[PDB]
Amino acid sequence: LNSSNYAELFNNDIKLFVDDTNVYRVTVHKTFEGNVATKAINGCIFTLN
Amino acid sequence: PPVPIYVKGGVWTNVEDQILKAAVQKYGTHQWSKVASLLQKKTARQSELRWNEYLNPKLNFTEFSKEEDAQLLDLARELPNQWRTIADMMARPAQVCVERYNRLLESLKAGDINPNAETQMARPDNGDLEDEEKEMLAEARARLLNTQGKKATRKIRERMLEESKRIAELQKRRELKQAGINVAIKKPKKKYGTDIDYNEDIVYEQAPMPGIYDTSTEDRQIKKKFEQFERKVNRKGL
Amino acid sequence: GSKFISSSEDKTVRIWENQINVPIKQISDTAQHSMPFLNVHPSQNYFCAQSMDNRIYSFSLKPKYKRKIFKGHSSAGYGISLAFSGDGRYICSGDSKSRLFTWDWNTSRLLNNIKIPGNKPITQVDWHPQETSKVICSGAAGKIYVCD
RNA sequence: GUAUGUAUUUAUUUUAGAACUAGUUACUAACAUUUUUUUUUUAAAAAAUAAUUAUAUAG
Repeated sequence: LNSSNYAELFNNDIKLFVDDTNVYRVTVHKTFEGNVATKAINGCIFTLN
Repeated sequence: PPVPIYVKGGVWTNVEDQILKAAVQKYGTHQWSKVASLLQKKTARQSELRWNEYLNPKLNFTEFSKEEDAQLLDLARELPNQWRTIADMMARPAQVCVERYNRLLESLKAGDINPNAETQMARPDNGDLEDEEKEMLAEARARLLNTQGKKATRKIRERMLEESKRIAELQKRRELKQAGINVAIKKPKKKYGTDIDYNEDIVYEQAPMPGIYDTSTEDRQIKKKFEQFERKVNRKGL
Repeated sequence: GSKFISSSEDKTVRIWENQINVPIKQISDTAQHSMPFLNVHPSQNYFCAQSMDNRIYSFSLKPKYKRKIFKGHSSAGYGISLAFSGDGRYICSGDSKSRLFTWDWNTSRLLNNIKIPGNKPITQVDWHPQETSKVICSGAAGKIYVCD
C-alpha cells in the first residue's frame, strides 16, 4: 500500500487498518535500589476502516 | 552528550593534581585506572607519570649542591645521554637532571602537543571555576565518600524498613487497646524446624556450680526485686 | 479537585490523577519513614506530612514535586493530626505527651508549647479558619479541649 | 531476561525567611527500527549509480 496505490482504500470492499503501537506501554519509576523499573499501563489496539 | 575525547593528554591544572592526590590517599598507588577514572581528560598512564614524576613527596626538588653538580657533569661524561640511569644514580627526577644539565652547559609554539606535561608545573585557576570542574569535584567527592558494598547498603535499608514496620505494628495494637480489644503480638516465624525462641527458656542455661557459702536469702531478695520490676512495668510501663 | 495523595505502610507516597490508576509521582527515599497524616497548606504551594521519625516534612504542590522540617515533638507511637492557621503562617501538631506544638510556617521556629489536662496522649488537632488563634485538641483521654 | 528473596488471618481462650523561573550534568531502564564514487568555483557547474531486514541475547 504505497502512495501510488493510495486510493485502493476507497473501493467498495470492506477492509481494516490494524495498529499495535500503543498496545504495550509502561511507566518508569524509581525502585528502592538505584535502578528504575517499568510497570505496564492500559493500551489500545487501533483498528479502523 | 559529551563529544568523545579520544586523545586525553593535556596540561595538568591545579584541580586535577589535587583530585589525584586525594584519590591516591584512598585508592593507593597500584590502582591507576581507578584513579584516572575519577578525573576526566587524563589517562591511567598519565596519572602514573604525574605521580612518579612530579606529585610524589619522595622526589627531590631542591637546588643542586656543588658536589651534586660536579657529579652530574662527570656522570653525563661517563654515560652518554642515558638520563634514566643518571637520574637513578642521583635520586632525582630525570627532567630536573636534564634541565640542570642544560643550565650547566649553557654557562614551544602554540598548537603543539607537549609530551612533557606531567613533569611540568601546574596552572593555577581562574577565580570562580569552570562548569566542568564543578562537575568533576562533585562526582569526585561522591566517589571518595562511599565505603560499602551492595550487600551492606541493602542491609542498612532493610534494618530501617524493619524498624518502621515494627513501629506501625505497635501503633495498631495501641489503637485497639484504646478501643478495648487486646490483640497479642504475633511472633516471627521459624525458618527451620529447630529455630529457637528466646523467651521460652534460658537457652543454654549454665548454673554457677555452688561453693561453700550460702545463698538462700540473696536468692529471695533478687526474686522479690525482679517480681516487683515486672509488676511495675505491667502497671506503669517502664 | 484534580489530583490527590496517599501514604502507606511501605514507606512511600504516591500522587494520582483523579481516575487514571497510574501514579504520576512517587515520593520515595532510602532514609524516609511512613507518614500517618497528610495535609495541604492553605497557600497551596506546599503540602506537608507528619513522618514517623518525629518530624514534619513538606513538599511542593506544583509539578516536579520535591522537598521545612518541623521538629521538637515526640509522635512516633500513635499517628497524630496537624492543622494550619486560617491565614497560613502557623502549623499546629499534637504529641504523645498531651501537649500541642505550634510552629511558625514562615521560618520553622517552635513558638509555643501548651500542655493539656488528661494523662492520655493527643492526636486530632484542628484549627478554626474564621476565628483566628483558636485550636481544638483531643485524644485518648476523651474530653475535647479548646486551646487558645 | 533469569537466579534468589520478600508480602498475602479467619474458625473470638473466661478478668534570615517569603514568592517567580527555566536549562546542564551524571547514573539507570527486556522501553522504543534520512544512501555510495567524486570533481569545479566562491549558492551555482559537472560526472555517477543501483519490486523492498531480525522476536532471535544471560552470570
